[PDB]
Amino acid sequence: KTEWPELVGKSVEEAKKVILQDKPAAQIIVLPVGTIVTRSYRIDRVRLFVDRLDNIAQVPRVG
Amino acid sequence: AQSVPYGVSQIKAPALHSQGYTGSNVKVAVIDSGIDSSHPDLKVAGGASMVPSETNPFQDNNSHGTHVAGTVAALNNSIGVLGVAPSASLYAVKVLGADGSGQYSWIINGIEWAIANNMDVINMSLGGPSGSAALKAAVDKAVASGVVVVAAAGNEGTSGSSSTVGYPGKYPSVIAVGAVDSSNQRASFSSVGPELDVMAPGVSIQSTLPGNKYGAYNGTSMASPHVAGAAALILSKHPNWTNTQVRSSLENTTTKLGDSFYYGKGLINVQAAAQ
Ligand SMILES: [Ca+2]
Ligand code: NA
Repeated sequence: KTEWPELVGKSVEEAKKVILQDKPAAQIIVLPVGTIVTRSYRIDRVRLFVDRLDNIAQVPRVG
Repeated sequence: AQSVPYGVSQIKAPALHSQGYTGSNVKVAVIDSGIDSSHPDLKVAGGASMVPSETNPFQDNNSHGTHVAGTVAALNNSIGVLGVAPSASLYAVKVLGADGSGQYSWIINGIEWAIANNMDVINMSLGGPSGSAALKAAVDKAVASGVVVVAAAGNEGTSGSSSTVGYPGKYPSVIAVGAVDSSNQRASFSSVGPELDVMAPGVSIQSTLPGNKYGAYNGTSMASPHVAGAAALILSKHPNWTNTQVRSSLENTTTKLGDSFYYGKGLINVQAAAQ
């Protein structure tokens, strides 16, 4: 609903499949782990932060 | 017609304005996605872009920097909203691109520009979950040079007993600001941890947007500039106070709200802080 601990280590397409099932309006943004981002909280947005292997490195959450 | 967003009143900024203190001649760097300097409710004093392919800091291709800037210093006139420090000298230090993200080196370059240009206050409504030694060095250098450095705590909510305050807010030199609403309740998204310093209004904050527009957004991004603006109000009244004195003054005169893990020292009160 707001966070997806079960997606840590998953691929981008894997992560998007679970997110879009739970939250079909999600606006999903993929970024490298070491990126600076704004601290707005946007209810429809899910940022996906990825490691060197393009896998989810941090628990995805809404905002 | 001008409206005063609730957050501006909530921190008691209009008490300062009524005494004749509005942030005049205090230099505040909004280190962010740029500022739309064409907004009729904003006056931008200056700035620089650190983003390689977006070189005009006076254009904001995202919207976030413009909203943050309006909370700091939206003009006192007959339109739009009123900022916390409506006479402050607002500097557009562009370190994020149109998509709202930036490289650590761009942020660090922005911080170095603010130090070299003698900014009095830095606002960073940005961050990431890991720091870097170079980012830490830059904020520590700014504070050692006398700059009041303020940053959003983060919107990472709670994670059991762990701190979720992100960087650069989590560094001791930096004032990490969490978000409350108009009833002084913590926003569910507001990061937590012992590094949380103070809170400010961060929910349904009406401010300026590019294209001569206004709208209300949520985030510790919206909370942070209330505190950067408060720092400017304090310095306009007390131009000889050090960054140490402005910081303790803000921390020591809060309205206490609750558990320091969730609320830090509580809600800033710029009227009390400025005496
Ligand atoms: Ca105005
Ligand atoms: Na605990």
